[PDB]
Amino acid sequence: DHAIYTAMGAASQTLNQQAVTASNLANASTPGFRAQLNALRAVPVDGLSLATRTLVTASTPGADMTPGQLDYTSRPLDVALQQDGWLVVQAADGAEGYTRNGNIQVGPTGQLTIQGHPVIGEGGPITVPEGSEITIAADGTISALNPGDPPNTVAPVGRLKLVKAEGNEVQRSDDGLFRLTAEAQAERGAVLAADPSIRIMSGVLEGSNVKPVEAMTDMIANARRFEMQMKVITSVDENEGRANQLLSM
Amino acid sequence: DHAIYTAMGAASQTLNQQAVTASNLANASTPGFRAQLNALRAVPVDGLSLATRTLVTASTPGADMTPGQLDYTSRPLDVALQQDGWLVVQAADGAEGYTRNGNIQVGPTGQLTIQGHPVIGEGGPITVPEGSEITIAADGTISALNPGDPPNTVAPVGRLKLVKAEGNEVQRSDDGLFRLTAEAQAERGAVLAADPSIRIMSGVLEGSNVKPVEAMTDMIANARRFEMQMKVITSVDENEGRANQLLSM
Amino acid sequence: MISSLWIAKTGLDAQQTNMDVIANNLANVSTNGFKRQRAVFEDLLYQTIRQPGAQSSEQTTLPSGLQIGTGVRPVATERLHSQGNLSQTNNSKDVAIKGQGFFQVMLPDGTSAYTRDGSFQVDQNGQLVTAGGFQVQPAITIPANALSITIGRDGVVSVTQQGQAAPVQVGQLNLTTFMNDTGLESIGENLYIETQSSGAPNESTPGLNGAGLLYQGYVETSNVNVAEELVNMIQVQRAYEINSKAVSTTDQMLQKLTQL
Amino acid sequence: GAQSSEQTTLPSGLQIGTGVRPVATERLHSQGNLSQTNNSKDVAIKGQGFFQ
Amino acid sequence: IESQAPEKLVYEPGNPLADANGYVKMPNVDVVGEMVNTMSASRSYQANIEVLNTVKSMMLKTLTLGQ
Repeated sequence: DHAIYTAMGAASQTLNQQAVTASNLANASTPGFRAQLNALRAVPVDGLSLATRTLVTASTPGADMTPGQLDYTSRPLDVALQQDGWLVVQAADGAEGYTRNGNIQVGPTGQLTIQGHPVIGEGGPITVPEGSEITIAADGTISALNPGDPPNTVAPVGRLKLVKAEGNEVQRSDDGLFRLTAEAQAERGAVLAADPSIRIMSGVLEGSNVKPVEAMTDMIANARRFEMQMKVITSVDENEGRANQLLSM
Repeated sequence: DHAIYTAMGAASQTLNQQAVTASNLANASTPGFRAQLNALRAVPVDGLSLATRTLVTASTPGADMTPGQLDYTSRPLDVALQQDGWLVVQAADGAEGYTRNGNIQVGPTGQLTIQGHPVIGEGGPITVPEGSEITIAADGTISALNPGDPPNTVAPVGRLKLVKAEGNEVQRSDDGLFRLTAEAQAERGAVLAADPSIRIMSGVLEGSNVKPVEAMTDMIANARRFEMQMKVITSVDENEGRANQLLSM
Repeated sequence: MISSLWIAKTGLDAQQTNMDVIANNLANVSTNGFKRQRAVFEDLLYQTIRQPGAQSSEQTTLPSGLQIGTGVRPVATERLHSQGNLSQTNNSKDVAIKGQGFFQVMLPDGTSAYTRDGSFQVDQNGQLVTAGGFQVQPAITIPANALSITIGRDGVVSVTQQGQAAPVQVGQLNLTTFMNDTGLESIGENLYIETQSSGAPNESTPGLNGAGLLYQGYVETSNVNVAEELVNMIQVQRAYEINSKAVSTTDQMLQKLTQL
Repeated sequence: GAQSSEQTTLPSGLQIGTGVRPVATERLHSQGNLSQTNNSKDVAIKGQGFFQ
Repeated sequence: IESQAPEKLVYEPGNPLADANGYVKMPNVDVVGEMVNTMSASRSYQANIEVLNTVKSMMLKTLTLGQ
């Protein structure tokens, strides 16, 4: 009779996986979105005799660190990072989260903000003169020009800090912002170094790295597995109803 | 045994949701129609021990005040309101209903009548000279040029009153016309002011905001929920029937 | 309704909104001064369900926790403010802008709107208007019987009269610039209104303090790249189909579940 | 019910409604274009009017 | 008691009941778990009913002890 619960787990966990891919698959055309690859973990239930039951918990071993491909927007301060490079952003609470969205914006007061909770580079928040005409250089140096001054007055006004950290040492943190896995902190410290090898492209955005082929095959497999567990549940229940008749007379 | 009632409730109320969606969904291509969004309310059954049951009562919290999308018809007196705007109309019983249908019409005797029960503006029902040749301006003024007079005689003949009100402070009134909620009446009064900042888009109509996407999953979830309720009912009755053997013998 | 259904419907909503943005951005080719819109989406919060354990590093262990997350709410519709191409209209009372700036217009209700459109005219009293009669602030009143109207590169507008060998300077047509051009709240009729995301308007003559010059007889065209819109349309249709497949797969899962 | 406004509450009542009955088939009287038939007995109209 | 799982959210920032960061609260009921609970509860109910019948026969037969 307890077999049903094992099957039940799988079904529920399968639904959980579906949810993952859904939030994975709806986020196509999200700038810089990193897909959330999913897995199923076997959980043996070691006990007192003849361990036959194992449960089917679901999991997200992290995010897919595969760089999505680029849209040339020609916008002066759309920034695209090279592979395994991250923009640093002051998060909501105030902390260095990491992002791949280069859709930079400038507020009316001269504040450079990938979507609010702004950006961090070489100091605190990056602030630029109000008459922006901003350009972002190849290695991040931010140069500015007042729109009504001669072009030979474009001295740099800031620097855009970039960070190398990939995969096993990066963890999503309930926002679009990643952080360090608390295991890569008895390591390279809480606030990371600037890694003077991460390059930038201006005028290019990076899109979601959601491969639709693996998503589609994932959904197919999920549907089939769900309905297989459904058969197991039906058979077990019908067995139980069949067998409660030992006790009569 | 009383569980069946709760399940019945759900099933019954789900049908009501279906009904709403159907009326919500047949009314695509109805001019200026406001989709009647719907929700399900949990209803606990506070009692003398073990508060375990809750009902599933169906409800319509209000209408979707999301501006439907505009159709350009170039007809001189087809009106489209800006967001959160309403045309005021003398209802059947006589009271200022509010509509988004700008399909204005003129009778032979010069009564401006959004589908009859005429329109109200700056006084009683708006009246125009019989040879109307109406034009409607951006802020609501209505000018009339008799067909056989020099065109520099387009002196304004009226003004179309418009009102700002949306969502929480407006409810449907068993006709296509909306009114204030009687919670927004110890507030901006029984008859609202003209709000001389609501603009008119002339020659353009507004269609219904019936979102087919959310309606299609409304219906999918409704069907699934219904047949889950049927499974619960089946198990409950089979339980009771097989139980009834206790009392005999 | 289970979470997969609602997440996939957020995805379908997002693709529908993106298609609305594309369709508007497409239909407004041959709209003067129109600035292309780009839909920017953002993911919603992730609900951690089971925090990741300890990575003992004794073996290569998968870092499995479980956070699902949801939704694709549209976060912005950025107006891509760039200098569009010029087209000659041969109309004397017409003008385009060389660089940033907006003509200030007095709305019917009293406030000020701002337009990047030079389809100007004159009403019966000589006042400049904007294709719909909205007065261009500050008012410029052209004399009754001018031989010709000239609007210079810095807005100094003059008229030539019968007999005098001098273009009497009849008005000044000054521009308005914002510290954040993107933040202007579009209202229709080719009009933007200033909001907290754009800052106060800064008034100035063209060519000074960052305002762009003026080119008479030309109209700025929409900076819509139709090839981009077509490629985005293909992407939107495919993503819509994929999300519909997600909904359908979940629905047949549910059918089988409720069978028994 | 009443919006007690102590807490943000859904304004839930219930009305179902029905139907999309056709209420009109309007006729849009805008001037159409003209075609030359070279036919002397043919005639077109400039503006509002009808032949009795 | 109540199942204190974190009450899965949805986004409808025009709906009342949505806080800052408009996020309706949307009960966290897992339908598969609840259907399995209903099935298992019905089966256990049947087993106990049918234990009761067996025991009732047992006792009514005990009353005929001897005579």
